[PDB]
Amino acid sequence: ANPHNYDAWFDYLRLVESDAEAEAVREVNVPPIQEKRHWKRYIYWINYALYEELEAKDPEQASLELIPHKKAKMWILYAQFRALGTSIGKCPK
Amino acid sequence: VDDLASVWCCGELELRHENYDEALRLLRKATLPARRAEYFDGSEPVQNRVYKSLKWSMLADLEESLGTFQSYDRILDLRIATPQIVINYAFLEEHKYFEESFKAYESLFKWPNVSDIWSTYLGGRKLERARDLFLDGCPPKYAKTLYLLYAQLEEEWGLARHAMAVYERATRAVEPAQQYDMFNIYIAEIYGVTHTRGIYQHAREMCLRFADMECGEIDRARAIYSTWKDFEVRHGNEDTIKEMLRIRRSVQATYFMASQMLKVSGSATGTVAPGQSGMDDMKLLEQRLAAEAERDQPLRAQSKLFVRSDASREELAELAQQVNPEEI
Amino acid sequence: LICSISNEVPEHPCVSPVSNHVYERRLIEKYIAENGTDPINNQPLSEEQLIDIKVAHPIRPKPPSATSIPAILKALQDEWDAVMLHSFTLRQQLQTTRQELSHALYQHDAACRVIARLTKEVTAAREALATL
Amino acid sequence: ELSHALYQHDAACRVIARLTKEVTAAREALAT
Amino acid sequence: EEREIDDTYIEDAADVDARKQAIRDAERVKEMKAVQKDLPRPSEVNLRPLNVEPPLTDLQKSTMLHYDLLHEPSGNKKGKTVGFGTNTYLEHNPYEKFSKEEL
Repeated sequence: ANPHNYDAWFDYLRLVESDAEAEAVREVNVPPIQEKRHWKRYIYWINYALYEELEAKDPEQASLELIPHKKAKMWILYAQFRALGTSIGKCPK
Repeated sequence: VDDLASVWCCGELELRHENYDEALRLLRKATLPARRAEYFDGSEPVQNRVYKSLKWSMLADLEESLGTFQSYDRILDLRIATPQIVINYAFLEEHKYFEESFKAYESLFKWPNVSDIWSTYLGGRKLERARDLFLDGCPPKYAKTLYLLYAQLEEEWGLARHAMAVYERATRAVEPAQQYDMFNIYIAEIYGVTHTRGIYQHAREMCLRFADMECGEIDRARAIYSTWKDFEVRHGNEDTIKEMLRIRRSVQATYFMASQMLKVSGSATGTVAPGQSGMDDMKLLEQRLAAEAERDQPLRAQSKLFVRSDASREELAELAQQVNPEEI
Repeated sequence: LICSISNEVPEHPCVSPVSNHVYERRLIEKYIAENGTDPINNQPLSEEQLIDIKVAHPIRPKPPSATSIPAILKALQDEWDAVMLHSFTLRQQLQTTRQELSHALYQHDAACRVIARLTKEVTAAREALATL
Repeated sequence: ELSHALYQHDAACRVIARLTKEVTAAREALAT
Repeated sequence: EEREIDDTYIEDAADVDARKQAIRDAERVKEMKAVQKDLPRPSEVNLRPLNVEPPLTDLQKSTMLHYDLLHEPSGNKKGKTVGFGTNTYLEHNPYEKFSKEEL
């Protein structure tokens, strides 16, 4: 409650708190904590949240969520030839 | 020494009276249970050998009066003893009036009551309840009496009176048999429903659920919803209500358990929401395994869905091998 | 027996003539001097409107007992009005028993025609098979 | 008298079960 | 490794068997409310279906001897479903006969 109670102000502050409470949830509603974590990361830095949210997504349906977050020409070419490809397109583009 | 002297007791009366004065002296040392208890058993024994001598019940009443003068549950064992020989004497009720004079004066005598009520049966109900004014085995036994007389509902009442006493520990020991029996009797919903409600404060959930399914069903499912074995059950009953819930159940299940979530997911997407289920199969396979690799390989092989996603899958599982090996 | 304002046993009962209720004179008098009203209904009432409790006049009464003719007549209403409900308990329960008997005798009359045909068919199958 | 009909109602549908068996035993013997 | 689950399942299975016996004991006896009479059964015969229900009444009640206790739920359900198939106009003929018996 104290971890979630830590206010989300701005983008990086809320994303920093997302790292805290997610680790707290992990170590100790598993789906709803992941969903509230998904909205915190998506509702943030927007450039750095592509590598932060997705890095704990494989650990955390999967194909659709990765394509929306990753969304470039070379990435589509790499896909046609599934989590590693979205990671390649997130860091580069 | 009084016993060896008793063995030595031709003036046995002299040794006995000397044992009495010895009681007068030893009493000072006692400032009591086994001392007073043996003192009473021996005094009454002296009146018992006196009884054999026709020398005795009155003096026995005198020594028992000394036991009254003693200054306690063991003393109640003494009262139980004077009452014991007093009933063995041939005046059963007369002694019971005395132990009753003591308790009315107010517990040790109750063990003698269990010694007495056990055969007093061969009406007895109030005789038994007198114990309740002052022992779960005794309780179940008595309820079994009324059951033998088939008072039925009266018997259930007894289990009401027991459980108000012993609290969530002994009460369970009563309550498991009480449930199995009362459900066996009437087999009206609201009364038994309430009875489980009172009851609830693990197996109880199972009896209760067993009741609900065959006398509202969803309500029961809510109750099971309200540990691995317990998860396994619910899933079974939900499957009994039809297939769709069971895939749903696992999602609840996730929060060795991964083997079970895999067990449900296997026929889930395997028979196939289905995309969310397959991606869930990936999320679970990645959740924590060579047989699982055979599973994903089977899912890939099933397509008449791509070597790339498959190699990526083995790559991810290899990454899991990396995170696993990295662990200390 | 009681005063409705205080709840005591009033030692000087005076009954009002707007809201019929027995008040204690000393209590109700102060209620009127506060404001000219009856405490219960809040209707206007003065001290002269209030009237002490009195012996009727010249006809002598006797206390309310079981002998008294009017108390005995209201008793016989209780007897019959209770016995009239006793008849409903047996009229309503008769309409369930005869309704269950009607459906029971119909299921008996619908079934016994099938017992008569099976006693025919099982004996006819024994008459047919044994001859062959 | 309604309760006497309920015993005969349930006693009759036990007697039909034995009569159906005697018909079932007959249909097997006719086939042979 | 089951523990207190076989005891719970045995209590659940023993609970199921009691639910089958009480319901299939008797329709009239289980719902709501006779002296033993072998002479009344002898006088009533002096026709076969009447004697069958008489022995059925003497068996359930247990100058009265008991014996019959082997005559199960599935055969009665198919017997009830078959007789229901054989059985506005039917509602009026039952209401008219009920008024005749009432008179």
